[PDB]
Amino acid sequence: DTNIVTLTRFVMEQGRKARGTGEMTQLLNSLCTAVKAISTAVRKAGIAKLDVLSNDLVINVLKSSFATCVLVTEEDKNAIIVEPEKRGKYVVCFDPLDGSSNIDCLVSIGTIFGIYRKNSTDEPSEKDALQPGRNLVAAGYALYGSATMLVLAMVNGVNCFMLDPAIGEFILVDRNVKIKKKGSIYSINEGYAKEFDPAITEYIQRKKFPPDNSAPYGARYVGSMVADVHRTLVYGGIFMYPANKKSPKGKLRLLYECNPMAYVMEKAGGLATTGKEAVLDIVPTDIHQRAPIILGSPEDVTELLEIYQKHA
Amino acid sequence: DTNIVTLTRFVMEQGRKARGTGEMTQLLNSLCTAVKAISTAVRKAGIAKLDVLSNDLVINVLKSSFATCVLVTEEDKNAIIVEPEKRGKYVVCFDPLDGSSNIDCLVSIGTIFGIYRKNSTDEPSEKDALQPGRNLVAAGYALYGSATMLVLAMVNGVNCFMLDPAIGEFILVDRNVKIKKKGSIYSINEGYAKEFDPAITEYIQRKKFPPDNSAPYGARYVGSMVADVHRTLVYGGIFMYPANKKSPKGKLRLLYECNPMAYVMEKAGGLATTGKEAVLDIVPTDIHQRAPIILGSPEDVTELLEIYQKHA
Amino acid sequence: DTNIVTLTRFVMEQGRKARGTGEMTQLLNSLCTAVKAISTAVRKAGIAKLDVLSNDLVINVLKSSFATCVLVTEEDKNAIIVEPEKRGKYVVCFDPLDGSSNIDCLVSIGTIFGIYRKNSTDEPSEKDALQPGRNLVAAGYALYGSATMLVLAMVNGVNCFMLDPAIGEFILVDRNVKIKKKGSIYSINEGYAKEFDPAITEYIQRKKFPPDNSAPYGARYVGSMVADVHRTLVYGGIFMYPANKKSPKGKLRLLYECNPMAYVMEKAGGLATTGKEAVLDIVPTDIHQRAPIILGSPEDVTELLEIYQKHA
Amino acid sequence: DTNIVTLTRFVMEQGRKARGTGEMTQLLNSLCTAVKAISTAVRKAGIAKLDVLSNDLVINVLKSSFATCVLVTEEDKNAIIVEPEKRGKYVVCFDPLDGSSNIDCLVSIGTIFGIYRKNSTDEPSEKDALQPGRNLVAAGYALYGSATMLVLAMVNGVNCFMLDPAIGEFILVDRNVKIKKKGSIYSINEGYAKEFDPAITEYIQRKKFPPDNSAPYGARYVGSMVADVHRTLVYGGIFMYPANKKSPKGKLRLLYECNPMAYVMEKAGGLATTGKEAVLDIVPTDIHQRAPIILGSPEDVTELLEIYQKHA
Ligand SMILES: [Tl+]
Ligand SMILES: [Tl+]
Ligand SMILES: [Tl+]
Ligand SMILES: [Tl+]
Ligand SMILES: [Tl+]
Ligand SMILES: [Tl+]
Ligand SMILES: [Tl+]
Ligand SMILES: [Tl+]
Ligand SMILES: [Tl+]
Ligand SMILES: [Tl+]
Ligand SMILES: [Tl+]
Ligand SMILES: [Tl+]
Repeated sequence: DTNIVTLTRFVMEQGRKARGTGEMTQLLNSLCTAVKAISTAVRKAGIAKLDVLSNDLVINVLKSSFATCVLVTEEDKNAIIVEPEKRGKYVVCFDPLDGSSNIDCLVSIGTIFGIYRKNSTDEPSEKDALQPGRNLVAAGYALYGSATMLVLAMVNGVNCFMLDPAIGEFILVDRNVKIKKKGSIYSINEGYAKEFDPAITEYIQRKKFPPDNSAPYGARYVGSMVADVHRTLVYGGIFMYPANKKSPKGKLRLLYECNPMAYVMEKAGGLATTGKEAVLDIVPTDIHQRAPIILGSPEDVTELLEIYQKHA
Repeated sequence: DTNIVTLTRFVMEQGRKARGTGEMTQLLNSLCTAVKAISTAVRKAGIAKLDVLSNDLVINVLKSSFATCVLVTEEDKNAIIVEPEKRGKYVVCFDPLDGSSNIDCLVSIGTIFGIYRKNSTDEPSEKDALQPGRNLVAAGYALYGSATMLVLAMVNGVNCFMLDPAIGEFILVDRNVKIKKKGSIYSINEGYAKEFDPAITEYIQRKKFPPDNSAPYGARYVGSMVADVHRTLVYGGIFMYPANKKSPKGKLRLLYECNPMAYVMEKAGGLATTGKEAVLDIVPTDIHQRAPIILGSPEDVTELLEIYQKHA
Repeated sequence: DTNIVTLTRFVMEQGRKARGTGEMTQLLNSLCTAVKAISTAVRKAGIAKLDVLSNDLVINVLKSSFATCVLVTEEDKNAIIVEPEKRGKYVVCFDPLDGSSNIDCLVSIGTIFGIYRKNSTDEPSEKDALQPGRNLVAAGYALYGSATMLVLAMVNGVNCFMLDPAIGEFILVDRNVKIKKKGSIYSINEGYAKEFDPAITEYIQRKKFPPDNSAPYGARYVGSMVADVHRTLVYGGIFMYPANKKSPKGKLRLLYECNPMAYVMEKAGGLATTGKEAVLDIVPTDIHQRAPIILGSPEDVTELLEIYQKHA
Repeated sequence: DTNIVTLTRFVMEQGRKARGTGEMTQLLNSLCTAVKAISTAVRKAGIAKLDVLSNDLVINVLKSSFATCVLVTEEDKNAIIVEPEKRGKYVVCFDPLDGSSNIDCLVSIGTIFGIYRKNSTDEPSEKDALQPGRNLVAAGYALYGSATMLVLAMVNGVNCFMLDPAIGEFILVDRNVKIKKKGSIYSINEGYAKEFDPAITEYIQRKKFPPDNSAPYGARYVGSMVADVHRTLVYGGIFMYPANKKSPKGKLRLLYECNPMAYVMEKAGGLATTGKEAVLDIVPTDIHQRAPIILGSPEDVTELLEIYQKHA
């Protein structure tokens, strides 16, 4: 096909008619090189830590885009303040290999990422990173499934891209994605049944045993955030990782997990909340600050927020 | 790798020990070709039903193997009788592509197959396929996730090969696989909560709220039989697709879904029962009949089985 | 490897420390997408005109870099003046599939390219393209051989890049390349023996039968410009496609053949001449204007220029 | 493609007609695996001798085939005798990787092999390999250029398969190949001009300056035997590596270079003579002996042969 839409071309038709210098583009391009290598390594996984190496990889490519100043990793303490010579205006937040554990069982996992723009006239510090999701310029993730699909959500909406392994380019496959309004799938680890706050518990029973005599929601849960979000994004559904006492303020770190997802979600007509407040407005204080997250189709997030409101 | 132990080097080398004709090797070598092609089809089945390409593909590779004579496919009303010029001693039942609907959400999908030996002297027929799972000589499945995997269970063991895309060969990685006795995961579509029979519903409870003040089991359910079974085999645990009111005879078909996995399971030291009898011991009356299926790490399936006749 | 040098990263460390906006980079990146697709299509050539499609491809990607204004193809009459919305400052000259004929015999072929910068304050026209090689900002070519290697020569020197088919990135493999000073290979189509100008003819006899009793030069000639230049670039050697009467002013078009090569050559310490004047200083008058070209190791070009001088 | 005719589907299907044991198929299937791996090794043998990985690889695949017993490799002083546990009825001579030095310049390289049947009853030995080329039962070569090709010539024809990297299978593309009677290309290292014998040197002349006021032949010489032979087979013409003073016995070794190509040539209706006798009719005395080789479209080789005894 003589007219292929590589994501490079596509972001160049978002971040160029907008006159913004297309810095974004080189940052994104670089993320692709890293995402691609992670996919190859993972496909041949069992024939050749992976996340450390994928961390190193992401960082290196990132720096070299000459479009970053601060970087936060799940795998790193201090947010990496990019050296001066290669600086640029963006703050990138990431989980390079989400699900490192799950490779062994061959379950789809991914590289999540959040991006910010430094809102200051100074020298970078991890404070430049402590902005809330409402200030994300773009967030996305790449899933290493039966295909390697990159989902990128910028201010206009969400577009899925898939890796054509032959030409090695993320090709555009879905434009301006919008989630289903209501779903039929609730995804959550019911092993934690006992420790669930009552709001959640009433909800699970409402999905399993619908009072208003419909059919019970189908339970799903790959147990990989990337996978469950994506099934949620396309097929609709509600995904919940509320807090219990074991992980008292939840398990998913805000910064580069709850937030990038929640942004992708909201741009696609999907709510994302902690249970009290939306995940995109919490003022982030520690780069590794955790937060509960409930995302998915609006009419379900809402069917649960009512319930949460009806309990305090 | 220099002395690359291909699936074929492996199957041919063990085949030599039966002082045989070479058809197992031909069969499997040909099946492999359907698998690579399906894997490739799936890795880009979003850049622009599938079941059928996958299906026609399998029938084709298998006819030409000169090793088949009766083929039972999920997709065909009747069995397929291999033309004489090309008939051989084996009978293959297979689901060519499992969970096809699940490919939109990027769920790890697969091809499951079971191979029988035509023991009788008359014209090949369905009856030959109407053998108990116990009788199989070879089984496994090919998984299509982050990597393409082929687990093959024969008289001597269950083994795992992963396709190396660089060379288009299936290479041996896990040898003589054995499942953990007891483990921490139950896998079941909890959406059918109101449908389940008491035995199950008590067991679910026992795992979430464990009576011995222990750690509860985790919940998993990818919703693609192959991903869940492969998880159950590698990490240990239990998977269940019990009969319920929407499906009193089970959902997962016997000949091509239940019996192969069942066989692979028992060969690794797990069990697979319908709660009332071994899956492999069922004598199929119809080539398309279903079965309840509870497979996994022994002690757990057992814990269940007791609950069955603790309720009998 | 966590620190991969993709050509994107490499040109970004040439066209960024130089403050030039890295427009160049997106142009180059785009050429890579096209180059990559051509390689895939060609590898699977005999299992699926190719140059028309590769022409269309190059053009499309090119336009979309938002870095071009004029484009000249071997396969096109009127140099394509890029539409305004996607304009930029560069003029790109190219032969998308050099050797279209040779695919059938499985001989390495390539995509050559020359780049200019519009030296005017107006509306683009093919005049913007009629600059001589001395005004090329960068020239290169990609070879579709047993590997797909891109050779890129900018003002600093030449760097070879090779396609790592797994991650799909041109990885850097040779920095600041310099040709051998003297060679031992003369490459030319001696079928044309008869029509050769005497300067050339004395030279062939001097290579075959060395008067100063050394050993005869090895004759080579893949009969694909890309291939012969590249063998010339690395192993040294002299490549000659002088004019005869059949192709009286030679066969290779200046614009996107003789010139990009000659530039690559000169930046690597290799002369390139028509026989009278250097190929990089001829004022180009017709985009399809032809020119003789002799390139390669300095001490040989020179061993031949003497001879040419000694004949007029 | 659905009914993909693999090299194996092909070799197995013709093998059935000899009412055989299945070793040709095993042999070739195993050889294929060495080829893919070498192709892959070459496609990235610049991102960081080779002969040896390639070599060890071939010996390995072939021992394990359970089809060999004597193996004659370019690289080993002595023949390799397959251990009894693994011996079978075939003898394979092969150059594992040809023109290794030519990989730096990206020259299309290849693996050439010839297979014999051990007819005698004693312990396998060199003598078995000391058979005339006429006696071969199977031959061909695998080319590694823009695409990886496997030409296989057996009793019934010469056929061409191209490796489809997407599936890791060699697929049949050209069927029952036949060379053109006469054609327009001579191929020879003209660097040895002062070394050649009169017969050749007159013939060269006759083609450059054709006496019948005709179109001269074109000159080609990639300098990698496989590329030139494959060209000669597909497009017609002549290739020559005549004996000269630097090499009076020819350069190209007989058993593994000359005889296979020779066989492939004659099977397509070309000829291959040393100028004094058919290449295939030579009875090798040493497994490493060389031969003069002139192969190609009949009429031309003939035109030469006459010149031989027009000079006798
Ligand atoms: Tl992680
Ligand atoms: Tl994480
Ligand atoms: Tl997490
Ligand atoms: Tl299916
Ligand atoms: Tl199924
Ligand atoms: Tl099923
Ligand atoms: Tl061309
Ligand atoms: Tl050209
Ligand atoms: Tl040309
Ligand atoms: Tl060699
Ligand atoms: Tl050789
Ligand atoms: Tl040779």
